[PDB]
Amino acid sequence: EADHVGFYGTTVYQSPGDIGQYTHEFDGDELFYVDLDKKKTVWRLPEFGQLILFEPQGGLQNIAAEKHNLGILTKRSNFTPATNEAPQATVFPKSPVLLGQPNTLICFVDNIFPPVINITWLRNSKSVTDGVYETSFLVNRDHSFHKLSYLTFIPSDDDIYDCKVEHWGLEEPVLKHW
Amino acid sequence: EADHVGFYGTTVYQSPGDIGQYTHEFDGDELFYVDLDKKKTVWRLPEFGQLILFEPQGGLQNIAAEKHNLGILTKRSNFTPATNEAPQATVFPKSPVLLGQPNTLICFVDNIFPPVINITWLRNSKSVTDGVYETSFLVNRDHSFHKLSYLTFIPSDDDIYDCKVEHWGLEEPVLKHW
Amino acid sequence: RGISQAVHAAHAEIHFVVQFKGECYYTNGTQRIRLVTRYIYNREEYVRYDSDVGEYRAVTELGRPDAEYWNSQPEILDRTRAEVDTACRHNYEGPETSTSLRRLEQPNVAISLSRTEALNHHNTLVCSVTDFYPAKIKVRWFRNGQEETVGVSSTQLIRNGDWTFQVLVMLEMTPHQGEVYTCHVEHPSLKSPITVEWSS
Amino acid sequence: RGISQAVHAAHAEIHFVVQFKGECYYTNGTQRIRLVTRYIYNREEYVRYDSDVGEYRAVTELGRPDAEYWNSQPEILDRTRAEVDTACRHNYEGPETSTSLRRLEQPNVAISLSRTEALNHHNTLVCSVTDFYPAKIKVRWFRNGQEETVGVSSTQLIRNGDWTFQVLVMLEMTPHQGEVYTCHVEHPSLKSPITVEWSS
Ligand SMILES: *[C@@H]1O[C@H](CO)[C@@H](O)[C@H](O)[C@H]1NC(C)=O
Ligand SMILES: *[C@@H]1O[C@H](CO)[C@@H](O)[C@H](O)[C@H]1NC(C)=O
Repeated sequence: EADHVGFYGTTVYQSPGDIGQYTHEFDGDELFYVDLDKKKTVWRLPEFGQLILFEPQGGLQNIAAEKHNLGILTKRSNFTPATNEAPQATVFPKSPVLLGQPNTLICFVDNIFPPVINITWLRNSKSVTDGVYETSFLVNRDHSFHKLSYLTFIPSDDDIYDCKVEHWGLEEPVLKHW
Repeated sequence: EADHVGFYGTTVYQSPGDIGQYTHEFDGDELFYVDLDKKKTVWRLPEFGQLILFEPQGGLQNIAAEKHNLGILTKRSNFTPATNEAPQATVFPKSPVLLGQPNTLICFVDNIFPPVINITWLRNSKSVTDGVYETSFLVNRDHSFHKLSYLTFIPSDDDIYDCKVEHWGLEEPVLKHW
Repeated sequence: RGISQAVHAAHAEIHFVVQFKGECYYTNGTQRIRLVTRYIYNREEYVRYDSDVGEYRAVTELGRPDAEYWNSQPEILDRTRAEVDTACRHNYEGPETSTSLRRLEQPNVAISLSRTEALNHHNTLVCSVTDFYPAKIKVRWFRNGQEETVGVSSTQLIRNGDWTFQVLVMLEMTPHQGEVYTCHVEHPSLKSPITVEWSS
Repeated sequence: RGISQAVHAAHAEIHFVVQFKGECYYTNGTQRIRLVTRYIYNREEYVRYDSDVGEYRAVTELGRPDAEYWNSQPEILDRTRAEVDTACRHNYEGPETSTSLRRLEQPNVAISLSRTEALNHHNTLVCSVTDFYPAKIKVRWFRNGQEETVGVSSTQLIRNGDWTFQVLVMLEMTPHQGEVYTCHVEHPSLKSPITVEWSS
C-alpha cells in the first residue's frame, strides 16, 4: 500500500512520582493506552476495542522493564536529570466555524518534555469543563512529546477562549488565545 | 475566447513641462508608444511594428485634445493641483537565477502619480547602465501609473543591487535591495 | 487588417495632470464588445462615455459641462458611438488577431531547491515556469504519478512587462525513496505537456 | 487475527525519564517490514535494535553495556529478532488490517469566504475539506470547468488527533461573470468525487 508505521510497545516512566504510561499507535494515531493504576486497556476508538484485543499484562511488563531500566540507567549516568523544554501550542477548530453551530476546539501542544503538563481552557480566566478531553502523551522522533485537548462549543458567546499551558521548562502558562 | 481588453487612445499630459505621452496596450501589455518630440510610433515588439501600422498623427491629435482640455479643466477646477502619492517597488529576476548565468533583473514600481519618476539601479550606490530599459507609464484603474525597469546581468559578483526610486510624493529615494 | 485605430479624445468647449482613456472590453472575443472612454483630471475621472449607456455622463461636477456639450454636438456624440466599431471591432478582428492573439510563448520549467534550506521542518521544492505568453497555463505537482495537491502553493501570475509571464509553485515535502517529483505544465503554445523530473 | 501484540522491553543487567520505543516500518504493506526498538533515557537514545542490523547496538556510551549484555543473552537477542514477525507481521496482517486499514472517513467540503475581507487586493476563496481518514486526498480548485492551479495554495495536512485530518485550499480570485468555482475532492472513502459549487 503506502508507508505505514506501527508504534507497538511504547512505554514511559518518570522517577519522582513513579508516573508511567503505555500506548500503541498506527500512523501517528493513538490506538489505545493501558490504564495502569487500574490495569485496563482503554481504546481511543471503542469500536476498535470490540474487534481486537490487547491483554494489559503486556503493557504492564514493559512498564516494569522500564522501572527496572530507569533505576539502572539513572545510576549509570551518574544521575544526570532531564533538561527542560518549552512547549508550543496551537488552537484550532475541528470543523468549519458556523455561528450557533456546535464545534470542538483543539489545542496542539508540542515540544513537551517531560510528559508533565497541565493544559487548561477558559473564556473566563478561570476554568470551564465539559467536552474537555485529552490524548496521551504522543511520541515525537526527537523523544519529545505532544498532547492535544479538545473543547466542545457553539461559537457566538463569551467568545474569548484560551488554552493555558503550564509546564516548568516554562513560565507564563502559555495563554494561547482563540 | 477569453476576456480581452484593449487600451487604445491612452493619453497623458502635465502642465508645468508640457510633458505628455500616448500609448496602446492589449491585456496590460504595451503595444507601442508614440515618440512625440520626434513624431514616430515605437513598437515594444518590433515584429509587431512590421505587421500592423498606426499613424502617429492619431496619437498626436489626442495629445492636442488633452493639452486643450487641461487648460480648460484646470480653470474649471479653480486650479486644484495633483495631490502626491508614494510609489512601491519590487525587484525580481525574469528567469531562474543561475550562478554565472546571464539574467535580467526587474524593478516594479507602482502607485506612481504623477507620471514623473527617476527609477535608478546600482550595485555601487552610483549608477551603472547597460541593459537598462524602461517601459512607458503603464495605466492603472485608479488612475495611478506603474513603470518597470530592467537590468541585464550575470549573478556572482558585486552582487549587491538596488533600484533607486525618486519621486516627490516621496523621500528616501526608495532603495529596494536585491 | 493592418491598420491600428485609436479612440479620439474630444475637445472641451472654450503640477497639473490629465488623462484620457480609451478602453475596449471584449467578452468572448468580439461577441460582446464594450466601449468606455474616461476623461481624467489628475486622478479624478470627470466624464465618461459608455457603450452600455450610449452617451456621455458626468462622473463628477467637473464633468457636468463636457457631457451636456458633447452630447449636443451631433458630430462628437455620433463619432464616439461608432467608435466601438471603428476602433474596437476593427482593432480586435484586425490588428490584434494577427499579433497579440497569435502569440505563443513556450514556458521554461525548472525545479530548484529553496536557496539554502529544506530546513526548519519540511523540504520545499519550487517549480519555476517562466517566460510564457499567454497567461492561461496549468502547472501541477506530481508524486510518482499521483497528482499532489496538498502542501502545494502557487504564486499569483507575474507579469514581466515584455509580453511574458512567470509562475512559481511550491511543494513542502516529507519524502521517501525512489520517489519522483514531476512538475506537469500545460501551455497553449505547447503541443503536448512539458514535464520536468526530480528524484530523492 | 484478533490479538494485538507488543514489543517486549528488555531488562538491563543489575526529574528522571526513560522511554522504550517499539517501532515497525511497513514498506508497501508487509512486503518489507522493519523493526526498530529504542531505549531512551530522558531524551537520549542509548541503545537500539534494528532489523537491518540484526542486533543491538549502542547509540551512545550509556548504551555500551546493554548491547554487550543483551546480544550475549540468547533468549533476549533471539526473542527481539523474531519480534518483527511475532509483533509486526502479526499486528499488521492481523489487527491493523481489520481496523486501521479498513477505516474510511468521507470528508466535508465547504467553501466559505475569508472571515471578512476579499479586500486589500484579490478575493480569497477557501475550501475546507475536513474530517477524513485516511490521509490520501486529492482536492482541486476549478473555474467553469477549467482546473485552476495558479493563485492556489494548500495547507499541509492537519492531523486532528481523533483519527481524522483536514485541509484548507485557498484561491485568490479576480472574478467575473457567471463563473462557477467548483471545489473538486477525491477521497478513497468516496465512490465518485464529491464537489461543491459557488458562483459570482
Ligand atoms: C463566443 O462564445 C460562444 C460560446 O462560448 C462560441 O460558440 C463562439 O464561437 C464564440 N465566438 C468566438 C469568436 O470565439
Ligand atoms: C507490494 O507492492 C507491489 C508493487 O507495488 C504489488 O505488486 C504488491 O501487490 C504489493 N503488496 C501488497 C500487500 O499490497
